[PDB]
Amino acid sequence: QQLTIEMIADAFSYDITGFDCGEEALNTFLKEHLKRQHDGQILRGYALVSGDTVPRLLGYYTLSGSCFERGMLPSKTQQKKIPYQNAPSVTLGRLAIDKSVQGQGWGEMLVAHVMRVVWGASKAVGIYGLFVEALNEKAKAFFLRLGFIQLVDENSNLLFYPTKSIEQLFT
Amino acid sequence: QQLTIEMIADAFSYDITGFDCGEEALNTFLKEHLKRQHDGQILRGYALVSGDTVPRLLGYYTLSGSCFERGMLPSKTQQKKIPYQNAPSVTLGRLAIDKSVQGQGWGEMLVAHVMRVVWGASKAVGIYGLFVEALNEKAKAFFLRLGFIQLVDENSNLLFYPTKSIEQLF
Ligand SMILES: CC(=O)SCCNC(=O)CCNC(=O)[C@H](O)C(C)(C)COP(=O)(O)OP(=O)(O)OC[C@H]1O[C@@H](n2cnc3c(N)ncnc32)[C@H](O)[C@@H]1OP(=O)(O)O
Ligand SMILES: CC(=O)SCCNC(=O)CCNC(=O)[C@H](O)C(C)(C)COP(=O)(O)OP(=O)(O)OC[C@H]1O[C@@H](n2cnc3c(N)ncnc32)[C@H](O)[C@@H]1OP(=O)(O)O
Repeated sequence: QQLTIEMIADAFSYDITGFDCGEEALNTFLKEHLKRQHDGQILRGYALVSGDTVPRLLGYYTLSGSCFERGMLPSKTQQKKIPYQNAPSVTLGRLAIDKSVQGQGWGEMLVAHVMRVVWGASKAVGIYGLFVEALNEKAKAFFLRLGFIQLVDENSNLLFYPTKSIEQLFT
Repeated sequence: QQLTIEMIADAFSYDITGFDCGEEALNTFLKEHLKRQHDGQILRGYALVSGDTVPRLLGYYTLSGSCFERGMLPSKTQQKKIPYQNAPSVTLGRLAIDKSVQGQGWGEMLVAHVMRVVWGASKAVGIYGLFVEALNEKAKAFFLRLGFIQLVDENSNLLFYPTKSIEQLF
């Protein structure tokens, strides 16, 4: 499957009929809100797409600028380096892969693409890392295996991947 | 141009000894904290610099990713377009010009550069506009005069410039 990742095109001429990641909220979001919030500067959207005449959308993700409370950091050493109430961040608002193509590493590949975008962004604007709220335990284990660190307590869904680690990816 | 704007270089070999914008907190921050928070990915810093062998720094600013309460926006209609409690933003943490070159448009020129950077950033990551807390009434009038919007109430120092306005500039 020769799939490619792109920012969602202005025309949004994707074939999304039948898209189902197995979580209805993210299926509905793709259909109703992705493009409008992208054009409204609430998020920016990226799509994993096929090479058909009308490219089919097989996955997508969204990024928004954010910040989060310094106290959520597990390392009190890192906390002492943040001289303000909040640490700056980018939030992975949503990530979803279509059922037809799950379990092959496409989810992993989208996260790698996220990392490169956030890395580029971190050079121009202060971004201490990538923040994500795991939607459920299945998603949480997914992010933990990719190396995300746990914020707050051991049963919180708030995870974080530091820019310091992102830059190590692209040396 | 006589002075040029750049992201602060990794070596930070700028001559900052004589810098004085007239607010001691912003002078002290330049000297003690700017470069280390830039390297710490807390902010990214940009400087207005001369062309001497050791470049002299005549101004600087910092940008950090952020978000802010949707309720801050004055227009209840605009609030309905933001489907969450917080709107994504970039914060202008600091902006300062050395007194020797204040009143010549350099502050305005730095803000324009800010907007250009924020505009580029908004293409890749969702950013609803540029957030700033004015340090004092003098700074507040400066940003209002460049077209920033008053958030909360007429007596708050929280101001905002929407990406929608930035796009019209560019
Ligand atoms: C903010 C949020 O919470 S986003 C929430 C995430 N999204 C959702 O919950 C919606 C529904 N879920 C999904 O869309 C998907 O399940 C996702 C995005 C969470 C995971 O996407 P997937 O493509 O299934 O993940 P990915 O295939 O990268 O996971 C690795 C698995 O693929 C297998 N795999 C096969 N080939 C490869 C490869 N080349 N590289 C890596 N992994 C591979 C591994 O065996 C591994 O299996 P295991 O995890 O069962 O041990
Ligand atoms: C988050 C923060 O950093 S807010 C803190 C702001 N920084 C400071 O207070 C530090 C000390 N001050 C400074 O460094 C500078 O005085 C600044 C940044 C506030 C202003 O920069 P300057 O270079 O002096 O301003 P510049 O000459 O570019 O002014 C451009 C325009 O703004 C206007 N302006 C500037 N200050 C004011 C003011 N206090 N009231 C009204 N208008 C003003 C000017 O009149 C000019 O408009 P015009 O061209 O139509 O006449």
